Amino acid sequence: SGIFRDVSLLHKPTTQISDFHVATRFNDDFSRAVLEAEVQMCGELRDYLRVTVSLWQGETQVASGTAPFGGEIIDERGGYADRVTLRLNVENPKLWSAEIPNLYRAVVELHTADGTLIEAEACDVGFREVRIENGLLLLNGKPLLIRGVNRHEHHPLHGQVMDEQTMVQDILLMKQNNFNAVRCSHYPNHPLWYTLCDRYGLYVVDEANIETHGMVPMNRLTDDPRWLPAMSERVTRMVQRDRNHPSVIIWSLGNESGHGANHDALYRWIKSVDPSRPVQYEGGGADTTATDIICPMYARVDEDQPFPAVPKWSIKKWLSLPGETRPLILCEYAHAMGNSLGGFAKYWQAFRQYPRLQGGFVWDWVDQSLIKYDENGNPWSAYGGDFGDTPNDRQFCMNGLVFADRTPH
Amino acid sequence: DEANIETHGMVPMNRLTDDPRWLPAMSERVTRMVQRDRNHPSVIIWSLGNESGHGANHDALYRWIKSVDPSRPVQYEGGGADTTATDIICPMYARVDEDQPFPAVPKWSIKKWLSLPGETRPLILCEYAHAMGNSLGGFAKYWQAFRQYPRLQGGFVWDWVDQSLIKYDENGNPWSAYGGDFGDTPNDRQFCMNGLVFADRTPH
Ligand SMILES: [K+]
Ligand SMILES: [K+]
Ligand SMILES: [K+]
Ligand SMILES: [K+]
Ligand SMILES: [Mg+2]
Repeated sequence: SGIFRDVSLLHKPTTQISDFHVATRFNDDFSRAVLEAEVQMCGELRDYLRVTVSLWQGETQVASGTAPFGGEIIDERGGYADRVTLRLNVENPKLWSAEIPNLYRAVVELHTADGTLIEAEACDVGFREVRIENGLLLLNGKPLLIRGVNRHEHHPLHGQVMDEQTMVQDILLMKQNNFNAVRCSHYPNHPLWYTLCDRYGLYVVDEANIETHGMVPMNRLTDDPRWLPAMSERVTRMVQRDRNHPSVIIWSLGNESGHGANHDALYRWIKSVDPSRPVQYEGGGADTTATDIICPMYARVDEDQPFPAVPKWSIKKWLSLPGETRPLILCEYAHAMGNSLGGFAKYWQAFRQYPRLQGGFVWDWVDQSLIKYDENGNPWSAYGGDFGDTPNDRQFCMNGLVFADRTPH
Repeated sequence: DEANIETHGMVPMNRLTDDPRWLPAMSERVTRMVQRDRNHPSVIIWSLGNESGHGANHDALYRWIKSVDPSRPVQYEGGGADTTATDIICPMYARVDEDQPFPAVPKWSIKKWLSLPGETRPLILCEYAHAMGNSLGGFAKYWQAFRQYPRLQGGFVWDWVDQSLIKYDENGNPWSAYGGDFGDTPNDRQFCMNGLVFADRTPH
């Protein structure tokens, strides 16, 4: 517990940019794009106000649009007088992927018609399209093969406080070890993580901070409408924060919370507000109406595990169940606890052979061991129970491909 | 029940079945079969013939049967076993786990085939487990797959009975003969014997 991420003060004008959303849509061969930026303000509207959105490729301005406030009519009462949407044509855009993380810079200026800046906000923009078509997850029209890992935010001295050096260490080691993707198990991460993933190139599953695993049954809260409001803010406030990062390619509704009607409501809410990214969620059997991707945890390659209600089929068999058409990407597989990863090659051979097996996220990146000191002041790696915590789950906190200090297993 | 249409030795295999010249002759092979046999409850599927590539004549006759008799699926394996002229993915000699990625007409692993992007049909092999001589090695691998995968709905072994013929030696004693034993040439020798049973119905 505690105040474990940054604290800041931000001084904005009273007439201010209060939100902006950046979308990029493409023609059939990605030779042309439109960047559409919706910009919202708070404060006092004045007829001399304007917004300009400009797009930069390094030091060169490649596109720009300027308009006064006042959006299109949307219903019988008019439109948003406090919004405007800029549309920028971009010819032959450099496309973003984990392979080549090409980025542009978008600068959003709130200014006056005669040239005075009120304030500016900005983001890195990666031109890429994510869509599911004919059962395949496509990035810029090509089917992804996710070499993923789940990564919790953990440091053996600082607990759950993340810092730039440790983030960078982790991304370098991930890419050096042929990972291209990370799942934010199981919550939104420190804001710097997405900047780093945008710039170094990793595909990100951004996951709402909702896990109710110890309820019986697992969906007791997520099926209860009285919990829809609290759940809703965990999803909606994540999308409002992170929706402009190109590295985020998939939203997840949380983890191990069964499947309840609140899931279906929030699945639909994201699909409404952001059609640019698939939504996944594994709870309730991994192939429910709240997920665009079959996303099981620890389904095996050839062996079925036919549990009541929530079976984990062989991933090869799952793809072809009667009526099923979705891609399958394991949200967790290959549990790397202690001396493990036996069988890892069997997954990769299947992922290469079956178009719709589009990979998975290993569980997990780093052991959650914590440093304690003995009588002599010498450090040692501690696990569950070592702090007098009880009940505890002992060494199950260490499931990493690397030790807590980032040494490889 | 399968129409008497096979043009395997054409090059390419569909040279006649894509030729509207040959649409009349093929049409009567299909239509006169359905007119004869459509009251039999044992017929559950119609087939448009065998090893004749995939031609437009197949698509015309597929839809003729779908129109006249909605009570039975139509299948046909030619042209890669999963064309627009078949309601059932019906490959011949597709293997259980191993792909054979032939150009144009690949034989995928049957487990892979079911889940190719956009595919939803059942798969029943029109021919599998070629029982020539000392064979049926790997038979159990098919059955384990058929039982594990709902949409792998089985197959037809190739085939029931050896096509050996009886000849008589200089003493009048009978012996089983195969391709070329009648002075027939060119011939394909013992390939005519692929059965689970010998020609006299003794089991292999
Ligand atoms: K694949
Ligand atoms: K664990
Ligand atoms: K079956
Ligand atoms: K033969
Ligand atoms: Mg300017």
